[PDB]
Amino acid sequence: DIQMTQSPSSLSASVGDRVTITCRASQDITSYLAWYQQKPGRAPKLLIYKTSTLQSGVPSRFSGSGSGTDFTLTISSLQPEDFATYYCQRHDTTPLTFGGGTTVELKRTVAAPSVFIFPPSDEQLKSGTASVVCLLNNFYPREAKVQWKVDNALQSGNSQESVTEQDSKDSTYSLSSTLTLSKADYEKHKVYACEVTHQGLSSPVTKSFNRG
Amino acid sequence: DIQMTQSPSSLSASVGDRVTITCRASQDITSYLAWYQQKPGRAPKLLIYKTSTLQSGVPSRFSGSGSGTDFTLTISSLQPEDFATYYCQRHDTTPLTFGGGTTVELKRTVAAPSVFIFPPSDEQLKSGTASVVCLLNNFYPREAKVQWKVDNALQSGNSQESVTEQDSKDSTYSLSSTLTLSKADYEKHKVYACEVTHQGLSSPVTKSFN
Amino acid sequence: QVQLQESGPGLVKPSETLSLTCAVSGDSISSGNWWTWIRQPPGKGLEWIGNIGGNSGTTFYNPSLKSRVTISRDTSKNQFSLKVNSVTVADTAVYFCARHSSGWFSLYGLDSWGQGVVVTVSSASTKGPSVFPLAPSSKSTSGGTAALGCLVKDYFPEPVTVSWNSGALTSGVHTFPAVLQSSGLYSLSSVVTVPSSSLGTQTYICNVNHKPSNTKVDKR
Amino acid sequence: QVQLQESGPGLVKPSETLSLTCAVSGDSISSGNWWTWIRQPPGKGLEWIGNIGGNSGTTFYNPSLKSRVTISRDTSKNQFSLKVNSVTVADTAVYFCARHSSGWFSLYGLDSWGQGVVVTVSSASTKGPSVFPLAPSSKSTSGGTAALGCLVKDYFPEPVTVSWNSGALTSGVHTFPAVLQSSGLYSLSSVVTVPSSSLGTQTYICNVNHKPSNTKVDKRVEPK
Amino acid sequence: LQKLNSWDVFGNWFDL
Amino acid sequence: LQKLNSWDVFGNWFDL
Repeated sequence: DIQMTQSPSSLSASVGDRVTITCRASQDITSYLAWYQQKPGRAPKLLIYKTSTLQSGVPSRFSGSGSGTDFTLTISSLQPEDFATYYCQRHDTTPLTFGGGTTVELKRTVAAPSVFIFPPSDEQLKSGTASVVCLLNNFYPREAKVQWKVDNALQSGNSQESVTEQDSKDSTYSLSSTLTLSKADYEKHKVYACEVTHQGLSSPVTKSFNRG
Repeated sequence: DIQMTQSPSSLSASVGDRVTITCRASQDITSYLAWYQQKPGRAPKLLIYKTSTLQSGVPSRFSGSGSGTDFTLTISSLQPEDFATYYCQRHDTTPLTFGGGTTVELKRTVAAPSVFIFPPSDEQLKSGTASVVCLLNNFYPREAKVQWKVDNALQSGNSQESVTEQDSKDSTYSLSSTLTLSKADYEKHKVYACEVTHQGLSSPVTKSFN
Repeated sequence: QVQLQESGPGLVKPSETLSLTCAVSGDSISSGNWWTWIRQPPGKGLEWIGNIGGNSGTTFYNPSLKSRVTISRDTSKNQFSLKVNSVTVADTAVYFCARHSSGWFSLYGLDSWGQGVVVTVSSASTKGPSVFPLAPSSKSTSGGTAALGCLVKDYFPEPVTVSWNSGALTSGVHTFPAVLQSSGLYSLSSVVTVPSSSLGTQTYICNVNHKPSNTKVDKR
Repeated sequence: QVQLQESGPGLVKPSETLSLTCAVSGDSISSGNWWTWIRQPPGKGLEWIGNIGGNSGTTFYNPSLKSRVTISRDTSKNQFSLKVNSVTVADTAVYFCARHSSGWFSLYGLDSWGQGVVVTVSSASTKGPSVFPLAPSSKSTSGGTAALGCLVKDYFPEPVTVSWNSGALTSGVHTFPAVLQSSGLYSLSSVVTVPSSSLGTQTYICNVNHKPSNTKVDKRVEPK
Repeated sequence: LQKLNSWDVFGNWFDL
Repeated sequence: LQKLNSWDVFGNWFDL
């Protein structure tokens, strides 16, 4: 029923900046709103209840505000251990819906990706499948576009892709794009290419190989 | 996991006869047992609780007795409306298991059954099925054995029978058994017999057609 | 002055979830009474399924079914509910909802019941009955009298009502219990014994009514 | 002062009944707290399922699931349970159980959570992982750095742990999340960046462990 | 835990 | 389908 939206869906800021997240409902809920912090793969941590009442043990730099259908979670002097996903929750009457969530990054210098392509293995080919893997190592920001061209044929719906979280040290990401085919289709073509477009690339970077 | 049992599973007595049904529990339940009366097709009627506390509005002739793992429901001067199935229930701790139930009859003169046999109709024959019906009308006691014989061939598993209640007027029973076969297996044979064995028959009685 | 009323689907399929409701009037759900659910398969005794405290909120079930049963309560609508998940064919029964009255520290008995609600579990669909006459013969004429009837066969689900000549004929009729055949459908027979001379002046017609299919048949 | 711990099957089949339990220590089940069940699909946000009062016994559910959900409680064992009947594949997620603190007339927040429990709904059977080498070459050489890896494909259920050189190599490794292929089987890749000179001198082996099937495999990764 | 005890009946008899 | 109200948050606070 109730609809809780958070904004921005994700933002990036450096340590020391004053950060602010917004959470809006679809109907009045007085001063009953709860904020949570969630580290990767971990359970949430109750930060705030009753709009701005800070849970015991939470740092002072966390502050809540707002009333009705427009709430605000502000972090003064953002710290490294604050990069996480933040959710809001209606806590007055059912169905105590959670917001969409807001992820917080660590803004960093733009780093172009290192592009690597791997042809299918001989063991896998013996098994009837061909998986061409394309890698993009350590790159910031997270927005990167990968394309698959087989004999200059734009591909679609035959590839899966997976990305990692911010590396704890260099605050860069890494992307993997595996193109899976039948050993028949794979051997029916010559040149396979992995074209990348990223903010740190003045022109698209292709990493291709011939089947022969 | 109490395993409550009742005895007798069924009995017959006429108006005026005092009756005594027993209920047994595999473990002790102090004096916490409840008795219910259930008419055919009606929800039970709470009769007794606390081993012998009569529910308000229940006739005085209903009485309870016992303790621990043995109890007794006694009906002095049984009345006509007291025909029913009676259950005992543990009502102190889970799972409040019900008993198996005891049915009460109305004894009456041992009447012989009016045995009829009905062949399949012209319509059902057009439908490709052959259901031969054998009727037993107004008889007593309720026990009756019916066996189908297609050309001296006893049947088993391919026929079903259903019995009626004690008619509210003459306290007799009625049984209907239907043997259903494909019209192929039917028209092949020519003689079909319905064998009835009953307490009032020295030897089985056969009723057949062509 | 208590009054309970069952409601819910009279037919579910195997493996689906069965849900039934019991409205209460004349008393409050939030009270010391333990509201109970009872089922009785066709042709068998009573089986205690489970109860729930109107105020404590705690539930108790039959150990043979605790994994599939769920009882709830609704204080506003004066109702309580039952849910039987992953239902099987062997669950066809009449489901009663009753009020298990309570003393100060011990329980009494179920002094208020509902008329019940029939709920069949089968994969078959609704079907109208095929009516066939069961005519008399030399074997169905014990000197005097003459027995006839109608074989209402191949229909689903129960029940079916049968009347003779619009209900005018009533003496000597015996309608037998329907049998659930291996085909999943039902079939019964309704006979009536009458004088053999009545065949020449009176007419005999059986009127079958199977409302689940909105069917009305008449077959001499 | 309060610690919750989930427990139950981490794998159920579609249409079956899921049963989970949450043990509580340091406080009483029968109290003014509202014991709540939360779930979060892989890579998605939180979804409040339902809660239950320790003493009132009444329950509240998500209107999009009230028909399939059932919350219960067990005072003696300091536990409360959740049952999800007629499950579907789209219910695979991490199921949290938390304590929804309450005031006199105003709820508060979920201040104590359990670590969570992963539960998958899938028809596929437990299938050990196939490991294939992603060998370094001139194609996977940008600058003086060379990249290699291992392709862990066609396996079920999650998870799989991948180390390099028997846990000796940890710098520069990037193991990617697994994607559930149309075949109902997962698939991931674990790569490692090393100086181009190391290819001719050093040996590299990825160690995969998939205990759901008691599978332990090691794969050398060699050029050409 | 089958339980069901007289005190649970007492609890089922009182509510706020 | 009633909604949680302050009385439900109080009645369950100390009871049974």
